[PDB]
Amino acid sequence: ENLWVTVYYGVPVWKDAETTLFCASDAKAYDTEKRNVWATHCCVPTDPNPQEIVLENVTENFNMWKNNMVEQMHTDIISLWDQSLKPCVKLTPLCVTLNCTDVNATNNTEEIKNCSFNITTELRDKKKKVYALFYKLDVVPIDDNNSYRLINCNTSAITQACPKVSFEPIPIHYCAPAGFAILKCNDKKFNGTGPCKNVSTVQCTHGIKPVVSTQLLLNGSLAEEEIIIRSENITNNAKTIIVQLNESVEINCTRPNNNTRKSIRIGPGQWFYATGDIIGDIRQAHCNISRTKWNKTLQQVAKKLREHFNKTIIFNPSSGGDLEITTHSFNCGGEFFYCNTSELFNSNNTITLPCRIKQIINMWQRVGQAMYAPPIEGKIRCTSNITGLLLTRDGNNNTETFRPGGGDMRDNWRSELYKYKVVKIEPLGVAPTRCKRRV
Amino acid sequence: YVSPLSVALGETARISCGRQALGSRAVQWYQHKPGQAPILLIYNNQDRPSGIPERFSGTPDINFGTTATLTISGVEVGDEADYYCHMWDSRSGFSWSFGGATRLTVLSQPKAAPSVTLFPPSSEELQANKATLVCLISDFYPGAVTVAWKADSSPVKAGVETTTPSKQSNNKYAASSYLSLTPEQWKSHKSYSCQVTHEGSTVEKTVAPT
Amino acid sequence: QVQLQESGPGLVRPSETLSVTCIVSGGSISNYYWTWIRQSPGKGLEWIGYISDRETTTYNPSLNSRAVISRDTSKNQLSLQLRSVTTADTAIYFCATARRGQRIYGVVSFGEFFYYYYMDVWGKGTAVTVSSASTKGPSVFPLAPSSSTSGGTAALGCLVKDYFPEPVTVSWNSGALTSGVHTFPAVLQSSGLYSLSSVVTVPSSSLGTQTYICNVNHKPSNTKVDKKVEP
Ligand SMILES: *[C@@H]1O[C@H](CO)[C@@H](O[C@@H]2O[C@H](CO)[C@@H](O[C@@H]3O[C@H](CO[C@H]4O[C@H](CO)[C@@H](O)[C@H](O[C@H]5O[C@H](CO)[C@@H](O)[C@H](O)[C@@H]5O)[C@@H]4O)[C@@H](O)[C@H](O[C@H]4O[C@H](CO)[C@@H](O)[C@H](O)[C@@H]4O)[C@@H]3O)[C@H](O)[C@H]2NC(C)=O)[C@H](O)[C@H]1NC(C)=O
Ligand SMILES: *[C@@H]1O[C@H](CO)[C@@H](O[C@@H]2O[C@H](CO)[C@@H](O[C@@H]3O[C@H](CO)[C@@H](O)[C@H](O[C@H]4O[C@H](CO)[C@@H](O)[C@H](O)[C@@H]4O)[C@@H]3O)[C@H](O)[C@H]2NC(C)=O)[C@H](O)[C@H]1NC(C)=O
Ligand SMILES: *[C@@H]1O[C@H](CO)[C@@H](O[C@@H]2O[C@H](CO)[C@@H](O)[C@H](O)[C@H]2NC(C)=O)[C@H](O)[C@H]1NC(C)=O
Ligand SMILES: *[C@@H]1O[C@H](CO)[C@@H](O)[C@H](O)[C@H]1NC(C)=O
Ligand SMILES: *[C@@H]1O[C@H](CO)[C@@H](O)[C@H](O)[C@H]1NC(C)=O
Ligand SMILES: *[C@@H]1O[C@H](CO)[C@@H](O)[C@H](O)[C@H]1NC(C)=O
Repeated sequence: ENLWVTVYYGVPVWKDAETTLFCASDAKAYDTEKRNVWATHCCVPTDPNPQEIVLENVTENFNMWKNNMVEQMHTDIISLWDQSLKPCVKLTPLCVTLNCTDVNATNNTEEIKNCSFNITTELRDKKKKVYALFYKLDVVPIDDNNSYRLINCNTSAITQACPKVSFEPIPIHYCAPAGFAILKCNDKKFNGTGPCKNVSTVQCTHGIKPVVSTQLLLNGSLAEEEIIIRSENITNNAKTIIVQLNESVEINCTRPNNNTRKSIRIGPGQWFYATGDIIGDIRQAHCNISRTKWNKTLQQVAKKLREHFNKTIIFNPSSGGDLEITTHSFNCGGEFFYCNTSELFNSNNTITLPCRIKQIINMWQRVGQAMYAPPIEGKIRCTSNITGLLLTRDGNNNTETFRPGGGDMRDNWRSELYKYKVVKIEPLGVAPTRCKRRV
Repeated sequence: YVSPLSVALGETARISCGRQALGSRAVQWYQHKPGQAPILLIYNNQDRPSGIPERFSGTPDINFGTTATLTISGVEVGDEADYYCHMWDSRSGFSWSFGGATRLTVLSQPKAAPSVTLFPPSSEELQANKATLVCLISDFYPGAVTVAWKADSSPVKAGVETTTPSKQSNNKYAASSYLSLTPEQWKSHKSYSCQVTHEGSTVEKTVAPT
Repeated sequence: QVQLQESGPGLVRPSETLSVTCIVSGGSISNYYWTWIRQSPGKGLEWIGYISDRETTTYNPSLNSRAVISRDTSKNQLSLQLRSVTTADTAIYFCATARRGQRIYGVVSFGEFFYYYYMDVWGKGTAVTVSSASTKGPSVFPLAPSSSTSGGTAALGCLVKDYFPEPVTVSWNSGALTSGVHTFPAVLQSSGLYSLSSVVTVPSSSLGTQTYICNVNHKPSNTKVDKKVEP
């Protein structure tokens, strides 16, 4: 009848917490070309084989939209970009007035422009007149077309990305420190939030590739069985809508232009990499997706969209935001593409999208430091898997209209961090047993 | 203006196109004899119209960087003509002018001695109170001759009119020389002679008043 | 299957309208494109302008101010007018059927193609001189046989004395005798008048009398001259 508290250390008890997670990446070689921005100078190597422990009988409530792993990755990716750009060459003296003319082509439109300008030499007193090509997006006319400056120069400073650091996303595993753990939802038809019946724990996540992308998502993971529609609040038009496909549509993006790199020295060790003259034909960049596969994909999307709103479901192009939100922006082989997706959202004869290129870029809505993407030698060609979408409502219950949007980059981290959650262990438990210590 | 090309007889020849392209291209190649109608040999870089022989051919642009060359195999006397390379590329605009002419010349042709025929002034010309001695030179190669006229021993050097050699359907050259005189001057001298020097050799024909 | 035939004046005064006409026999003039090219002496040949099957013209930027090309529908014939001609416009004017090909190097929707024209069938060509000087008829004097080489062969001919302008066409017995004929190039005399000779090598057995007549024709002067030759 006499019960006494008895201390148990190492009980499986946890509470929801937020702590500083760290990078982990599988030991990849990178010998001839190395030091990509996400691996960095040093990231911790993963376990030879990570253990996933199924937690029997556990039901845990998840929330992808109030997840802290997302906010941490976002601030990690931003900080990492600044650490890579810091030692690289800054093109503040490239803000001289530019003498520009159109590039030679058949008279049907001209984006590309051949620009002559004075630039500072390696000697302080001496100046050199050089020419370089720039895309119409990178430049704006100071007064007339006779001469032009770079778009950034009025707003903010610019820095060239070092030619050694690659923009290729690699698998990154986010790990929790000791005394914490990550809970993985194993549930197949898992909604964004709510309880997950089948849960497991891990010390580190799966290999997430940090793919910077707009509108449609690239190289993600595919939702098993039926396609899942995720949203913070379905009735609120202001919050975006993550889609995750089950069958991957594939996308083929190329810049046919056989560009040339022109190393012009702007300086003691400072090497600006301009675009030399293009070799061969003038063909603008584009992306192909299969009309049969897309129309089937967009079909199935409308079916699972009617599970919520349920009624006419229409698709229209992007009508709001900057040039970087409105087009399907992404990176391919170094160059930054900006694809007109008005063909896709207007509901093998492959649908072709007009893609424009920009070298001066401010990603994550960054105001201040602009980045010059150095020109890539030769023809570019990449082939990607389109795994998800980012949609948005116009803001009724008569007809619904879904336009694509990329209002926040966090959505891309959310699309792979939906299934994970951080908790701290609380290993002290006290409970009554018929046991007393020596008096 | 024209650029000269020299090729041995029977040997294959390659004709370089001026103004080589900046992008993908569909050149034409036109054979043009002086005074006669031009005949296109190649219309698209590889393709020839029906009736053009298999000797002539042009370079396709399967991989960019290749240069447009008209290749003639088994070069013969008849191939000697002007060649124009019409250039069309993706970068440059409407190509109005044809290429600079290429004067093909066929070396090591057989030399032919000149067949001279000196005619005295006709009776009806003398009736019109004029006289012209007509020295006609046919079937000679190379087409390069110097005509000197002679009254007896003395050279005339006055009223002499001579055509530069022009090719005929034999692929040899043909030239004619005209010496204008008064009927009284024709009669005054004993005989008149047309000396035609072809290379080292010199052929002379003599005609006198009857 | 198509034959072109240029007809024209031969001579035109400076500061006038040059006209030439190209008779097509093989097919319809509204199926293929047509074009004019000229070969002025001492210069490379010049593409001057073309006319479509749809009746839409395009002219070379140098001569666009002065040129007009037309297509007659009833007659299979196309004309070229050229206003305010000068000494420079002197040339051999060829007409030719042009073919529009399109060369595509990328995607059609984007553009990435260019049209090119090539002239498969040419006409013979019509010579046109531009000069203030008047037309002159040729004087035809017969060149007698010398009675010339060892038998069989002997040589006779016809002299075509000073005329203007080029060309003169010479035949023998109204084109009955073709063997041995050789019409020489004309000489431009200091007078400013061209003179040629046409000769026939005939056997001394055939002379005579076979009654050899040379038929001279000068189209600018409108003078057809037939002349007998005899020892
Ligand atoms: C997850 O949550 C579930 C549900 O809450 C938990 O499942 C329950 O587990 C407990 C044990 O922790 C079970 O209670 C025990 O039941 C056994 C079963 O009886 C045996 O006899 C029968 C043979 O005729 C047969 O019904 C049983 O067969 C099952 O079990 C076998 C194991 O051999 C398994 O292979 C099969 O899949 C079958 O399903 C079995 O043979 C009973 O024997 C136990 O009594 C013994 O142990 C207790 C102390 O533990 C002791 O006091 C007794 O004296 C005796 O020695 C005991 O009653 C219960 O059956 C399960 N299900 C419920 C409640 O619905 C489980 O704990 C959680 N899982 C995990 C992994 O955490
Ligand atoms: C994504 O996944 C899950 C799918 O279930 C879902 O989680 C929960 O959904 C419901 C509806 O959005 C929320 O709670 C409900 O709210 C409605 C409206 O007020 C009530 O009618 C519901 O009452 C039921 O439950 C009662 C429990 O006592 C019972 O009496 C009876 O069964 C009632 O029908 C209920 O209160 C709930 O807030 C969410 N979220 C969580 C974390 O549970 C989620 O909504 C799906 N969609 C989205 C956009 O996330
Ligand atoms: C979620 O549940 C699934 C199936 O119930 C489990 O997948 C198995 O994982 C083990 C490794 O422990 C493998 O040997 C099996 O091959 C897997 N099953 C199948 C059907 O492939 C797992 O417990 C959970 N999922 C994950 C991704 O670990
Ligand atoms: C470059 O500087 C020179 C003087 O060194 C000047 O003449 C020229 O105008 C400048 N270039 C342009 C495009 O203005
Ligand atoms: C530079 O700018 C001037 C206008 O002041 C223009 O006339 C000139 O053509 C330009 N030069 C070059 C080489 O583009
Ligand atoms: C969800 O949506 C409506 C707006 O349509 C809003 O009134 C409600 O408060 C929202 N709730 C949450 C949790 O976002």
